[PDB]
Amino acid sequence: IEAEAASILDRHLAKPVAQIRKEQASAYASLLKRAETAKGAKWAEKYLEDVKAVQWFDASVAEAPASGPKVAA
Amino acid sequence: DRVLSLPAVSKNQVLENVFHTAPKAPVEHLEKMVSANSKVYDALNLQSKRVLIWQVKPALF
Amino acid sequence: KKQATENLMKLLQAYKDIGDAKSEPLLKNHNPRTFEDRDYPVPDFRTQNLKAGDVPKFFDTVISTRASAAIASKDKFWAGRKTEAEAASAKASAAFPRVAVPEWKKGKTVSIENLNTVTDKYAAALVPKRKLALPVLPEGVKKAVEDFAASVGQ
Amino acid sequence: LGPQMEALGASDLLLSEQIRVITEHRYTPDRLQYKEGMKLADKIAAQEAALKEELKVIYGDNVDVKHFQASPRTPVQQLFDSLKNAAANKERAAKEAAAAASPYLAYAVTKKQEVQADPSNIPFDEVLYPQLSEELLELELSDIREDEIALEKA
Repeated sequence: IEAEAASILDRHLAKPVAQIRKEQASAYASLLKRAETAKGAKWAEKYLEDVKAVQWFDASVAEAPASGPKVAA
Repeated sequence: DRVLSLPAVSKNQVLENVFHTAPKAPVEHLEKMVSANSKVYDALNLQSKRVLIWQVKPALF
Repeated sequence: KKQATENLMKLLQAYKDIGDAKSEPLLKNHNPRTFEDRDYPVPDFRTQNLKAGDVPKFFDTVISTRASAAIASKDKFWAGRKTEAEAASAKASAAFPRVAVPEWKKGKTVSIENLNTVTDKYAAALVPKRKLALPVLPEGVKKAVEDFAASVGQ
Repeated sequence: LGPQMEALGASDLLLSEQIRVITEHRYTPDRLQYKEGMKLADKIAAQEAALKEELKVIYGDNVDVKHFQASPRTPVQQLFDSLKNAAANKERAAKEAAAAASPYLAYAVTKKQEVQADPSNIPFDEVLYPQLSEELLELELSDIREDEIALEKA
């Protein structure tokens, strides 16, 4: 796994930045549309619910970056 | 043949052999390294809005 | 790539200190007029059997041939200078300053009082190495003379 | 003479648009010096577009680029044109450092304006490189000397 991560990174650090951004944005957009064309499947609703939970994590660390995400304890 | 006693190298050729490359401005280093160290600040500070420290060493609640 | 950049910088330093050992002017060798042969035997158009419209083509051929010879003499000069500075970029010092980037250790994080000082090192290179001290007039001196002009009613 | 009744820098046209009409007048389109004069007009028009872009932030959109091409700004006028927009520049830098997405970027823009609004930090090539500036003067004095040598041979 270390060799695969280092190989993927050294293939990734050879690109310019706009190529990286459009490649990752294109892959993310295709993988969103493959789960949005799935309607009624349980894995699709769980997929988009986990995407929304990741967006919650990003908003919650944007609200208080020294404390982490807000955990109702 | 007065034209053959003038210098045959044109003023164009002088201006293209003297100013051959467009020189690098000194503010280009500042604006480029600032636009990249803004990303170094964003990922790695503990006061940025998008820090990587919760995506990397998650938490222990 | 870092070794190539360091070799290129040793090459540019070699170019500079063997262009200053000869103390030559800067624009002398990039100007192809200085490599132009002014005392060539300058071909006579009357001994070449031209027709009516053929004389300006003869002048263009003579001028462009002599200009191409001047440019090729410039190129041979710079090939000689390139080998002369490749011979001196080998035995060099290579103690260059490094590019100021913020301190990022492996597990730790960068502090803004280090990003700010590398920004100060970037903006310290925006001042020129020799500058005119253009005196801006402060408000405290222009007002200390403005009220003095207001004292005498001017 | 026609277009050559006035000097190369002493018309009402721009310098590149004067090179164009002088070269259209002295030479037919099939000559060598026609093509070299049109290429020189391209170089001078590139310098004019660069100077218009360098001055349009100060003198407006009707910048009147011919006046500054003929007579460039003295360092005193460079001072007194850096001092008449310094209030608007500092207010722009404050309104942009307030609306930056980072304290890093806010410090970077206020440091760039701190090192740029200082009029002692204008890079003058005549102060930085004296020998290069006088060689750039002699590059045009030598062309005028070659024209004067032709006129004294005539």
